[PDB]
Amino acid sequence: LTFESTSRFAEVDVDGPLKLHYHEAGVGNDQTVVLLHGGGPGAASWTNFSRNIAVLARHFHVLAVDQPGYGHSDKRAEHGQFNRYAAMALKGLFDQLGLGRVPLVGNSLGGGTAVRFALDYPARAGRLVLMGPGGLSINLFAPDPTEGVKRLSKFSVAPTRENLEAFLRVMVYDKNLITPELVDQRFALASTPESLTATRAMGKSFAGADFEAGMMWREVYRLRQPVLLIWGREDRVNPLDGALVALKTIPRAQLHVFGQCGHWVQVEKFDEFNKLTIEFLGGG
Amino acid sequence: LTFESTSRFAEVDVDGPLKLHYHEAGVGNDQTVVLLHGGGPGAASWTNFSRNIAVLARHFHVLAVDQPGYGHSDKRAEHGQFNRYAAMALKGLFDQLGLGRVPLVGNSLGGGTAVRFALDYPARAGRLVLMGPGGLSINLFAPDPTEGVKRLSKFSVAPTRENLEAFLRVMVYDKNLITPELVDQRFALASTPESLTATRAMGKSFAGADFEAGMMWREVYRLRQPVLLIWGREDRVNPLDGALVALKTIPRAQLHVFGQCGHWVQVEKFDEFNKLTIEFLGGG
Amino acid sequence: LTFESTSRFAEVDVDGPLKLHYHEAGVGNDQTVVLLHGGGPGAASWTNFSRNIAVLARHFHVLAVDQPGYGHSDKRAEHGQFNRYAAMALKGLFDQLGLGRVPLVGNSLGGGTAVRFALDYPARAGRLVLMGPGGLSINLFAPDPTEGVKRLSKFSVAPTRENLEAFLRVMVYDKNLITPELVDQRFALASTPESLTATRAMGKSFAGADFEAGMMWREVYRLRQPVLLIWGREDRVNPLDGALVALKTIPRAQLHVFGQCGHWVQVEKFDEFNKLTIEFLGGG
Amino acid sequence: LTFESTSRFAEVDVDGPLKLHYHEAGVGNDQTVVLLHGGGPGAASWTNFSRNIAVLARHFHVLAVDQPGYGHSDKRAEHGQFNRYAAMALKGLFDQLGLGRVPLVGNSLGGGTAVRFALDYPARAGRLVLMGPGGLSINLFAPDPTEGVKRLSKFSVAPTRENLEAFLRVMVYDKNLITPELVDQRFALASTPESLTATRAMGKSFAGADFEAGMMWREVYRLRQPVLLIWGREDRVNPLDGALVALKTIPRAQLHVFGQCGHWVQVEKFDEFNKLTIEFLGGG
Repeated sequence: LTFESTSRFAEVDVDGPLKLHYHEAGVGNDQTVVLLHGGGPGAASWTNFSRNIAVLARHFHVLAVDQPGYGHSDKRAEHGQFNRYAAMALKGLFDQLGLGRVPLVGNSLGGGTAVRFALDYPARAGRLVLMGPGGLSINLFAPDPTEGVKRLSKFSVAPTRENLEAFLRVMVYDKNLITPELVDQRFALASTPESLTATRAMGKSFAGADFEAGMMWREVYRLRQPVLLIWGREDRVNPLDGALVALKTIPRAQLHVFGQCGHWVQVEKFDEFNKLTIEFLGGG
Repeated sequence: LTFESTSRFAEVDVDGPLKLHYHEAGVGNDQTVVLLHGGGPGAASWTNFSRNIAVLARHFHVLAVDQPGYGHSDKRAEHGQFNRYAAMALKGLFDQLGLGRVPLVGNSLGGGTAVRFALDYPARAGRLVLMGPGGLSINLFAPDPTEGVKRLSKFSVAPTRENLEAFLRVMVYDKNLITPELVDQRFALASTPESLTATRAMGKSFAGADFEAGMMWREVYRLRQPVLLIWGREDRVNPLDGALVALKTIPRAQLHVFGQCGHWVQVEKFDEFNKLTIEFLGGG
Repeated sequence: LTFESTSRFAEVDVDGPLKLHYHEAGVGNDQTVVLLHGGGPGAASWTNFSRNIAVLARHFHVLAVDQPGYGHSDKRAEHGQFNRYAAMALKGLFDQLGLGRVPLVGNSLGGGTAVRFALDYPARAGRLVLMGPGGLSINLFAPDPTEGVKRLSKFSVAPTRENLEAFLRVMVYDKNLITPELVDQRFALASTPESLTATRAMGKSFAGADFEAGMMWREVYRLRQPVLLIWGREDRVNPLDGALVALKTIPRAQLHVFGQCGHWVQVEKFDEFNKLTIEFLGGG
Repeated sequence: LTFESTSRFAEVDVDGPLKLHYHEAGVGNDQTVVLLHGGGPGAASWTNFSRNIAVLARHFHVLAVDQPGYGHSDKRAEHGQFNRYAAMALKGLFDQLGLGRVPLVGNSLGGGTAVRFALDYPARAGRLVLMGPGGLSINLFAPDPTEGVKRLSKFSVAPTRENLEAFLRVMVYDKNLITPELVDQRFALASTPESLTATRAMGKSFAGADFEAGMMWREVYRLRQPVLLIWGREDRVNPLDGALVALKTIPRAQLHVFGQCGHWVQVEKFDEFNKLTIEFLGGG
């Protein structure tokens, strides 16, 4: 399996034509699962889920979607509440590919998008796996913005290699995962004017009149499906106190917490996450 | 596998001879695991772990021990801090069977015993799996005693079938698990004068000068092994707020929480618990 | 100051005529404050707050209102979501008495009423003091229903003296404040057939399709005034973990917790409660 | 009242002569109270509490002690666990001045000192007021080190004006209280080479084999006096989740949280803090 062999585009109508890049793998398998990546500068599906797609594709028909503003998907300068916008695009894509009810796996921003999809198109989302997700998280103890969110903001105002490395280093518990190569790859994608356009837009997108659509912790008591929340204990972007409203109010919630793990569970605990996800979504 | 085929006794010296009943299964398998049951009136290994022993014995050499005061183990009228007393007996048993370093799985009182064993005989305990455990739990929000602990106390003062059924019903989320048969079986064992002797003794045992040995949440920062905490979200004996000090202070802690699950995870979520335990202890 | 000397009535319109009973004291004091009692059986303004009123009336013009269904207020057999019903009744009373913007003090159900009033009529609510309040409380760790709520439901199905006693005993840390007289007084008021119809009416309302208006933890991020949350550490009805969402999301929140105090803060910490309320509402 | 008019010195014995500087005010007031400042760079009694002292001295005989390593107290290059070292120093001062049992008010490091003093010399500590205290705080949800602790360590490795400014900005909610003057004042006191040796000494002590004496969350169940915990909701050094163990396990605890307040409660909520302290220590 490669970036190139798995690569696909579709066009959907979200207030006009919108190009979506996605990867597709395990076309043999009956059970489709959609993967939505995290929302850090230069993130995309292939790199966010590089320790996961090969393993999951042995069990499931994998659709790993570059959310609008990321990877090879369109990067408009203007859009409404990000997770609602990404959810509309994904819904466009589900209609185009003929999908009915499909489980979703989402990290950080992608977990926000998964939850917003599942609330707006309730019959279309099956079981959710959400790792350190935004939107349904409300940090009952951590003063906002968190150290992770501050570093992301500092990069958007001053997009240097140094500010990106400082942001990546609060993503993980073990700093040695943030290798000179990783930083070079992410910085190369993040620093394009198209990406910085997207990165700005996404910032503004959260502080408007539809901020209510970002407070998904008010709405997840309505989710009827099983939902696996996965968190690193040392997550410094969306800390662990942000799991508590969702775990209480989602009737069929489960929570797994990993000690010695930051915001990137799917990377730092890839094997345990792969096995939780495979088991939770039914072995395929 | 049966109660009778698996049954074993040993004698160990804990301030004088002490008869221990245990079950042994999967004698073919290299990896030994010890199972310690919960501490409710009439609990014993075989019934506490009846949805678990057969599955676990396919992977591991299972030693499911009736703690002192329970099952077919001696029921002395007098003993010190219960978990320390049960830990000394288990340590006696490890020396007798030639065990070195062995993983432990423990529910409620049994989790207390596992943790006290792991602190007092640190080189002798491998990975721990603890479900709704006593001792390391400190209920930061729930006023003590909890509804579960009150019902256990009311039974010890007035040991009727009605008080036992009221206690069993706050053990589980789904009340239909508390069948007329289950109540009859547990009540028959719980109501013997030997058992009520044990049940009284165990009460007194916690409120002495060595109450510090029961506050294991002060000492688990010293545990060096991986530790899987498993909780039901609706546990009304040792509520979920009681997981927080252990999850924070145990360096290699993990936490799994099941929605729609009470104090008896190994029963109400038997399949998910069996698979967590098998995976966490290395597949065997 | 007596029940009779302070006793007042006003007729307001909520789907027709509605008789409201209230107590008035400290007439001529510059600052008016409205007290709203809790939802326990036979609860009323004068029994809930009798001692606190004499003290607050030294500083404030106190209006202590019997909520619809309680004390000498109308006890209809049916109504919508209680807190919006009680808040409309209260709005009627504010309009009739020409009250502008007034601080509100509420215990349990009355705290929810105060909050629903402060969200629906924002310009009419001043500073809020909420003791162990309903509606904006969401027990993130305590399984629902709590011990206190279960003993309230039990009384409501089997309205005996002995079930009322069981309920009152989990309102307080010091069970000696539950005198044979207090039981007799409250049993007398709770067991009249109109009060019984008012508690059967309360049943259907909280269990009915207008439940979202009860979930004010979703809404209190709109409150613009200072809010003082007051909690007994040992509250067994609305436990301390229910404070966390309101404390996080109300911009100008404060929380005060008293050790060795149940749900009835205004009784068990009488002095410290009066002094907090007086200082927080401005000394008068 | 001035630095010079209130300034006092006393020589006490802790592994030899130790010069302690303190401030005294409100001489002749019946009730003595000891204030203990925080551990930030260039922290001292008079800078930490200057405004609060004038107010508390209207009611109390105030002794505001510079802890060893700070202000004008001796700045040794080495010592044991700081809080037991500072508490022994304090015991020396209480013995020299013939103080019996005295209430203590402590911020951050000084709160830990107050607690260690109250556990080791139980008959000499009265009521405690602890603002965002160290030692008895255990951040159950915040990964350690916190943002505040990291900026303190950074200053300590690279003692520039700009690193001190970064530290002070995460002490407060309103970053405008961090004046160019405050920076200049604190940089002046923090950057003297003896203060530098005192912070390098502080390093080795907290990171050394005497760390268990620092973990007072394990011990505060022994405190028999009333304890008032005071917290800024937005505390980025010792965040609000660190209050929970002390609030649960101190029998006569109270907690007060202020919204829109950082770690420096005594500055950012000056009035409400003075009034709580005055009321709680008995009005004087």
